[PDB]
Amino acid sequence: TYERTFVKKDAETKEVLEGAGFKISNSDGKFLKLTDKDGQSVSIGEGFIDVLANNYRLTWVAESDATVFTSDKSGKFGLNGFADNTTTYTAVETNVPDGYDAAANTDFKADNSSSDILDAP
Ligand SMILES: [Yb+3]
Ligand SMILES: [Yb+3]
Ligand SMILES: [Yb+3]
Ligand SMILES: [Yb+3]
Repeated sequence: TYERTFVKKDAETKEVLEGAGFKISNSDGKFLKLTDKDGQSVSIGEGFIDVLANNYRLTWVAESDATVFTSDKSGKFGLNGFADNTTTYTAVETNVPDGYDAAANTDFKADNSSSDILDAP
């Protein structure tokens, strides 16, 4: 399996940003949802989510039911536990902190890498 990590930052100052929320979309216009091993919804918090340690499952669902991932105190968020490292996904900023405009969508692959996402004030 594979992971991906993002760091949310202010475009001008490069300071990290807490509280920016994202959904993740695939080519079929479906969005990522985390469940426990019994298929139940799980309450997740800010930051990187260790899917493996917690024995969660990744599923693809409609936008309204998707899991929202949120940058933490150090701007980090993301997860591990992807099956495929060759599929294009897109991080979509659904929850924008006051003071900022949404970042443009970010295409990515689960390639165990980490990249910045920038929000203009
Ligand atoms: Yb907490
Ligand atoms: Yb603006
Ligand atoms: Yb794109
Ligand atoms: Yb950076």
